[PDB]
Amino acid sequence: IFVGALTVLFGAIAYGEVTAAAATGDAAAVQEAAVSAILGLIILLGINLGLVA
Amino acid sequence: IFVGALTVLFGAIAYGEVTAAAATGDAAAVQEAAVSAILGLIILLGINLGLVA
Amino acid sequence: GLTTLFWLGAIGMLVGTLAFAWAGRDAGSGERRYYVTLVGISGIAAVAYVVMALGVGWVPVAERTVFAPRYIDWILTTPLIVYFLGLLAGLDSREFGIVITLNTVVMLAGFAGAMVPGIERYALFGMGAVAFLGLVYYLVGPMTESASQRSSGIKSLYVRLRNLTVILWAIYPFIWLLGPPGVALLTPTVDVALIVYLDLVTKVGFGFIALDAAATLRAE
Amino acid sequence: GLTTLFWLGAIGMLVGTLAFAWAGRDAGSGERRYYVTLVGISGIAAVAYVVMALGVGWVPVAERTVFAPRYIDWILTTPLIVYFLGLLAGLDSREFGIVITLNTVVMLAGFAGAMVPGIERYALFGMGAVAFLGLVYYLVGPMTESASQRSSGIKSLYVRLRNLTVILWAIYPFIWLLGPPGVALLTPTVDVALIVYLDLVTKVGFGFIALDAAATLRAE
Ligand SMILES: *C/C=C(C)/C=C/C=C(C)/C=C/C1=C(C)CCCC1(C)C
Ligand SMILES: *C/C=C(C)/C=C/C=C(C)/C=C/C1=C(C)CCCC1(C)C
Ligand SMILES: CCCCCCCCO[C@@H]1O[C@H](CO)[C@@H](O)[C@H](O)[C@H]1O
Ligand SMILES: CCCCCCCCO[C@@H]1O[C@H](CO)[C@@H](O)[C@H](O)[C@H]1O
Repeated sequence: IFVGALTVLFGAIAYGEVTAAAATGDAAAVQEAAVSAILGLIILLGINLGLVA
Repeated sequence: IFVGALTVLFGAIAYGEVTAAAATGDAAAVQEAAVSAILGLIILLGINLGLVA
Repeated sequence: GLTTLFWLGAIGMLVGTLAFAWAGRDAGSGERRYYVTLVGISGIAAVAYVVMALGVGWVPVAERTVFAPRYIDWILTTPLIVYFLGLLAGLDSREFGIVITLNTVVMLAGFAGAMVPGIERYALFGMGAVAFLGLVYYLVGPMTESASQRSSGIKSLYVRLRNLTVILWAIYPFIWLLGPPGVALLTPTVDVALIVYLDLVTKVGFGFIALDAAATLRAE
Repeated sequence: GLTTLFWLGAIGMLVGTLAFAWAGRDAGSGERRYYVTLVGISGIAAVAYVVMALGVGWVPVAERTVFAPRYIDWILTTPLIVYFLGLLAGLDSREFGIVITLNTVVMLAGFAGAMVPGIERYALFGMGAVAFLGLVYYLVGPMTESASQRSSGIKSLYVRLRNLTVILWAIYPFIWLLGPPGVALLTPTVDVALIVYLDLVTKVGFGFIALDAAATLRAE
């Protein structure tokens, strides 16, 4: 529930950035926020896994 | 390593979509691929967690 | 990249099908049905993935893409998984009839809803969701009690396969709602990738867990 | 949303600081230093987060944003964490001097590299990465052997805190490389959020694990 809740919180924050970037209309700005979100979520998994271990 | 490798594989696939979408120049297209990627990664965590449990 | 994902699903199901067939080559008269069922579960899925990999059964419905073979696959394979679980639990005809009926409503519901444009698809989803909760009740309640009358090894395998089943099957409806069939927040590619993963685990992963317990059950 | 994230970090560190101070209120003459160190570890971090939440120490370097307080925090708090680990392991002055030296090189390296535009920042990163591997060696080798001379409870706590430390600290360099300091693939917001999470776990999580073992150690 902890990792799950946090992953959700992170996704929400990431989503916020993507949405904000999309508002500008710049495809490149959205891409940057998206790559960041994807890499961030992957790192978050690393953190969560490391913690459990 | 399994979940980790798969999460990486999924992220790569997700990234592929974001990158492809960005190539069009449509901020909305990128946003769609990004939201999909974020929600997909979150679901992937659900799957992995369920599997472990 | 959709065809590539479908091919991976086909290959994964094929590997499982062959492993199960080989593992059951010398199965006794009492284990036979189990191995055969596993072969059918992954074998039919392999066919569905090959058909989709070949670009067959793709249905562009109201600005979205649904895959007919996916649902046909489920309608035919999930009842075989329930049958396998029922065999371990030691169900009689009546009891099997109940869970298969519930399972079928779930799958027919998702299929119909996926092909239905408009809010009506959610009523169909609801029908499947309720039937699914009913199925989960039978799996964790009556069938678990029935399984408790078998050997410790059988009860143990039933529980492991039931947990894997209840937990992962519960994820499919969220992917249906979030994917192309519902609000379409997940792209067809992401939707297909998650299902390939879940399908391989619920069928092939499910099978390898059973194969891993085979020797222990014989020793009992 | 950066300030909001910094405030959350400050609040989290404050809660930890107060919990550790309260938990050590009646600590014996031999546990005292441990509680005090924990208070200092999270207390200094709380100050760094408050300073950043107030918009102080933000450094717009060559098209990127680095936060000076973050690195100052690390330079002062990580050696206190190493000190805590060293106390459990039962190190002498010389041994403490070695690990603190290695730890300091790591933190000074990341700070300098973060403030350096151009490829030179990677040479600085390298210096910190090598020093870090040296630190990990001491933690898992010599210091673990030293800890083995203590009670079973102390050795047990040392190992748990060491694992948490080695595993999570190893993640920071990847965030440095992928974040604003390096290739900047992570946005400042995502970078800050991941660090808030890691900082809270490596300091406050670290502390609660120690607090949880306190009663058992006294019983020994
Ligand atoms: C071999 C593939 C498997 C195990 C497929 C399982 C699919 C489900 C458990 C689907 C469930 C659904 C609902 C509960 C609600 C309606 C929509 C469905 C069909 C996605
Ligand atoms: C309280 C905060 C903690 C525990 C911070 C830990 C930070 C590290 C272990 C940082 C390590 C780094 C490297 C190994 C290479 C150079 C860059 C750093 C400073 C990010
Ligand atoms: C790879 C899958 C192996 C599954 C082995 C299942 C063993 C269950 O056990 C079998 O159940 C049968 C039910 O009719 C009984 O007739 C058999 O005597 C009993 O051994
Ligand atoms: C909340 C954190 C509690 C940490 C308790 C650590 C207990 C370690 O144990 C203490 O180590 C000291 C080292 O000099 C010895 O002098 C003490 O006699 C011994 O009890």
